Amino acid sequence: SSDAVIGSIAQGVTDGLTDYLKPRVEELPAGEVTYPEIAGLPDGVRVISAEWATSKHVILTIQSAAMPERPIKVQLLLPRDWYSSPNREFPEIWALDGLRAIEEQSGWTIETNIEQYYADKNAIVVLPVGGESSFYSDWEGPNNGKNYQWETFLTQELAPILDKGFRSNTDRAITGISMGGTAAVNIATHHPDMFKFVGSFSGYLDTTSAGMPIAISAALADAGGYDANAMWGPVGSERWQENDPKSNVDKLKGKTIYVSSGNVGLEVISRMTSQTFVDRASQAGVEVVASFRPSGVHSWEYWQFEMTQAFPHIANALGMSTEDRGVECAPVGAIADAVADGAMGTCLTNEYDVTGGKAQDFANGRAYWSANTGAFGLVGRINARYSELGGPASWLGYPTSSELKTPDGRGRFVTFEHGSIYWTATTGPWEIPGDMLAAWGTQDYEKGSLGYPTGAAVEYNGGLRQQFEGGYVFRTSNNQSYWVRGEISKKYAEDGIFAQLGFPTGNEKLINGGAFQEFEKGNIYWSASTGAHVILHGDIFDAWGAKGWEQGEYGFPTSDQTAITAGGQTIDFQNGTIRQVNGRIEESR
Repeated sequence: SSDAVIGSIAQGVTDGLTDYLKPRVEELPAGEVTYPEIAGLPDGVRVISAEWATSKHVILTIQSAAMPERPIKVQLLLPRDWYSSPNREFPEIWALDGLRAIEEQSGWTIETNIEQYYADKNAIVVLPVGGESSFYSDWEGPNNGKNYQWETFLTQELAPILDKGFRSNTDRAITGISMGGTAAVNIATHHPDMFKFVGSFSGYLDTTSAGMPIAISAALADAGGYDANAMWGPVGSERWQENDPKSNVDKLKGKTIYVSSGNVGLEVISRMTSQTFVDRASQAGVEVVASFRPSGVHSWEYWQFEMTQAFPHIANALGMSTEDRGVECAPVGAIADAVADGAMGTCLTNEYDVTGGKAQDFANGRAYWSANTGAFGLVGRINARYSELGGPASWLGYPTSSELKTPDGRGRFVTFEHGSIYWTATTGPWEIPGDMLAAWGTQDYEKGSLGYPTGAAVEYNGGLRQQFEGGYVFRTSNNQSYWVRGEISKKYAEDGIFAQLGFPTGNEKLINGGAFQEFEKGNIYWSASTGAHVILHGDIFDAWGAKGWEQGEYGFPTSDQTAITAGGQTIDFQNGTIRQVNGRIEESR
């Protein structure tokens, strides 16, 4: 896989390698322009104009010394308390775009909800615009009608502007995706005091290792047709070694570092480089937070997800207070769509991996998702039980519904892959295995005598017995499901009765005059008058059979078939008695 992509590139396949990073062409919204005058900037450097898309999203147009030909646009997302605390200073969080960055706007604000995410947070988000393929570096020379001195522009010109003009403390976190991820680490290793945190989302953290250069060239080739020689020079030179994260990792000792990859060619290369990077960090004894986890979200939504995953570590590195951080976590993809009601409340955590898929904590309960089942938010006592069991780790599998109401309006239930959980204020939350559930169904679930489960399916004589309001449901030693109800049920559960009958072979059947149920080794018969009484398979039964059982002369049993002497066995009926004494059937009325 890793070798196959490097291979395709070596065979001259570049076309389409960077398309997965191409953002929508969206123009920033029009706004009130101001002309800030900043004292103490370097020669040639000033802020031409500040346009306010919103009161919290301001676009700077900067006159660069290092890049003078035309101006550089840089988006700021201003902290929550910008106006409410007008004397306060804030930390900087730099969000560097990917290979296919367009001049019109930062990919981050085109393709993600980063505007909304940071709205409630006390930090200045810096989002430099344009610079396709720049890798935010100082190129050896000009190329492809552009001259890139981005590393200088960022560290030597923009950094002062924000420090002087935009109420910034020097405290910075530098992050980015794709070339931005590479750049984030390169720039941090070059200026280790300017940053307290470094973040690479799906970046290329290895530029020197055999075949890496042929890829980085293929990248600049596809991403507008740039020449890597123009950027860092000959394919071995001191400029490549200078811009190779895996080599330089040792220079980031003391810093919070975040590395993500996974979510085709270039993502594969990023996964390898990121792995090599973490490997070399561990060797250097530099702690790094790695994220190679799978996700149901891809590209832009995925990258913004990783941003929110990193933010708590950013906040730690920049020493932001709890009240500064706002709501750190944010729902994405299918869980986000299912939580849109607002029912679940404020999220307490992000999507985290559970066995078959993902789970997310909320104020009011937990949400669950798998590619198969989809996403559902569960609340209250049902959810409290589903958790007690281990959520999708437990035999139930993933939820196939949210909390549903029963037509009697006193019950609530949730459906799962391999069962259901039912709840009432008085019975509690209980899980019924799918097979036992279908059996309970034959009697019409909660609508029938049995009502609601009152406990869990437990070990019963090499089978399962779950108690209900109206009786019990069973899983037989031969893996079938039958239920037992009312007066027959009271009997079946009595001391020593199971010993005689074994598991049911069918459910209760209503007959003229009462009802009966069939068991492995006998039958239970019940009527209003007689009660529930056991008859066993054998001579007495066959004889009673010859005379129409309970419908015929003798009627319903009025006592349990009990043993007398050596082989002696009797059982009373309504209108007679049948024995089998000394091997013989004795039909006495």
